[PDB]
Amino acid sequence: IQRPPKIQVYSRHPPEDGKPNYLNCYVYGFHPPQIEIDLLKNGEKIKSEQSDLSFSKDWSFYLLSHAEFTPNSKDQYSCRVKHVTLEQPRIVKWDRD
Amino acid sequence: VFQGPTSFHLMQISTFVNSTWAQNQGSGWLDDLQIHGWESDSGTAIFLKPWSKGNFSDDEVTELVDLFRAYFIGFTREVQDRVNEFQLEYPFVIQVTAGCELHSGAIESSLRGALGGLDFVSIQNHSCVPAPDSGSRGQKFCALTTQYQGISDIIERLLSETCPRYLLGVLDAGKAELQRQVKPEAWLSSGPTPGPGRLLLVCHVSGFYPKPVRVMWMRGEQEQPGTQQGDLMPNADWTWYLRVTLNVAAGEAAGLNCRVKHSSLGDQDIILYWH
Ligand SMILES: *[C@@H]1O[C@H](CO[C@@H]2O[C@@H](C)[C@@H](O)[C@@H](O)[C@@H]2O)[C@@H](O[C@@H]2O[C@H](CO)[C@@H](O[C@@H]3O[C@H](CO)[C@@H](O)[C@H](O[C@H]4O[C@H](CO)[C@@H](O)[C@H](O)[C@@H]4O)[C@@H]3O)[C@H](O)[C@H]2NC(C)=O)[C@H](O[C@@H]2O[C@@H](C)[C@@H](O)[C@@H](O)[C@@H]2O)[C@H]1NC(C)=O
Ligand SMILES: CCCCCCCC/C=C\CCCCCCCC(=O)O[C@@H](COC(=O)CCCCCCCCCCCCCCCCC)COP(=O)([O-])OCC[N+](C)(C)C
Ligand SMILES: *[C@@H]1O[C@H](CO)[C@@H](O)[C@H](O)[C@H]1NC(C)=O
Repeated sequence: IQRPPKIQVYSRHPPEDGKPNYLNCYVYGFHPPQIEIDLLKNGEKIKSEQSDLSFSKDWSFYLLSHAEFTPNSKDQYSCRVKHVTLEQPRIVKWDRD
Repeated sequence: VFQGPTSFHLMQISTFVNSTWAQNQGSGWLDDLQIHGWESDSGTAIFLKPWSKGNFSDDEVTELVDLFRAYFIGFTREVQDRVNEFQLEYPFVIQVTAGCELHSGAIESSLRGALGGLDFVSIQNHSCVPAPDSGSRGQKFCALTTQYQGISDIIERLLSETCPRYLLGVLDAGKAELQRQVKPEAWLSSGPTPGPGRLLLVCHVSGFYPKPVRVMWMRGEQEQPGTQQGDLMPNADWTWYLRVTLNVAAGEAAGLNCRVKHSSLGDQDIILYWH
C-alpha cells in the first residue's frame, strides 16, 4: 500500500531574529520509504542532516531533517519533499507563527 | 511513574527493487530513541551512546553483530530466490521489528514482520502466527519457518534469553541519561488566519524530556474544549516538540493562557498568557 508523506516544519528553540537556532522538517506517515527531503533558504538548498530511516507501530516511515539557521524578518525558509505519490515536489514553508 | 523507555527493538527495512537490487537498512532503538546504527555494506554496527552495549561484553556484542551481518546476507538471498514461490512482485518492502518490553511486575518478546506496509506475521513463544489478513502466503511462510528450525531457534533464543538480559542491562547502563529531566521551552504565536474574526492561537512546547507532557489552553481554570493536540514531533537532541492550537474569536482571546505540565517541573506548571 502507498501512503503520502506528511510534513511539519518547526524550530528547535523560540525564534528570535538574528539568533542561531535549528530548523526541523519532520516527514512521516509515508510508504514506500524512498524519499527526497531538502530544507530550503529562499527556495534554495542549505546543508542539512537527516536521521536514519525508521517507522511507526503501523509500519509507516518517518524521517527528521534538520539544519542550523538564523531567522530574520527578511529570509524565508521551507522544506521540499519528493515522493512517488507526489505529482510535483511538495513545499511546506516554515511559518514561524 | 517509571521514567524513560521500556522497550528495545532491532529494526529492519529491506527494499527489493529487482532481481539484482536489494537494500537493507538496520538499527537499534529504545522506544523511539536510536541507540544503534548499522553500516550495510560491511555489516558494521554503530554505537551511538556511551552505554549502547549495556552490560554486554565486547565479545558478546561482536558475536551478535556477526550474527546480524550473516542474517542480512541470508535474508536477502532467500527472499530473492523465493520471489516466484510467494508471488511477490517488484518493487517490494519488507519491514521487521524484533525485541522485548517491560511490563510492571515479566518481560514480553516478539518479532513482527510486515509486507507492502501491512501486518504479515508475528513470531512469539516458539510459534509463528500469520496476520489475519496475510492469506495463504502467510500460512506458507509460517510452514516455511518450521523447515528452518536452526534459524528459528536462534531467533527464539534472541527473543527470550538475550533480549530480556540486554534490555535490563542497557536501561541500567544509560539510566542517568534515560531518566534525566529536561524542562520545556514554551512560546505562543498566532498562526495563519483561519477565518473572519478568528485567531489561531498556537502554544509551542519544545525541548522537554521525557516524552509524556500535557499542554492545554485555559481561561482561568476552565480547560478550553476547542484545544487541538498536535502530534509529538522529534527534535535532533532526544527531546520533543509539540504544537497545541486554539481556534478562537478575536474578541475572546483576552484572558486565555496555555498551561504546560511536565515531570521536570514538579507540581508547578509553566503558564503563558496571550495578549
Ligand atoms: C546484564 O543484566 C541482566 C539483568 O540483571 C538485572 O539487572 C541488572 C542491571 C542488575 O541490577 C542485576 O542485579 C539484575 O539481576 C543480567 O541477567 C540477570 O542475572 C541475574 C543474576 O545476577 C538473574 O537472576 C537470577 O535468577 C536465577 C534464576 O532462577 C536465580 O537462581 C538467582 O537467584 C539467586 O541469586 C540471588 C542473588 O542475585 C539471590 O537473591 C537468591 O537468593 C538466589 O540465590 C538470580 O535471581 C536474572 O534472571 C537475569 N535476568 C534476566 C532478565 O535474564 C545479566 O547477567 C547474566 O545473565 C544471567 C542470565 C546469568 O547468566 C548471570 O550470571 C549473567 O551474568 C547481565 N548480562 C551480562 C552479559 O552481564
Ligand atoms: C547491534 C546493532 C543493531 C543492528 C540492526 C540489526 C537489524 C536486524 C533486525 C531484525 C532481525 C532480527 C533477527 C535476526 C536474527 C539472526 C538470524 C540468523 O540466525 O542468521 C542466519 C540467517 O540466514 C537466513 O537464511 C535468514 C532467514 C530469513 C528467511 C526469509 C525468507 C522468506 C521469504 C518469503 C517472503 C515473505 C514476506 C516476509 C515477511 C517478513 C518476515 C521476516 C545465518 O547465521 P549463521 O549461523 O550463518 O552465522 C554465522 C556468522 N557469519 C556467517 C557471519 C560468520
Ligand atoms: C535493476 O535496477 C538497477 C537500478 O537500481 C538497474 O540498473 C538495472 O538495469 C535494473 N534491472 C535489472 C534487470 O537488473
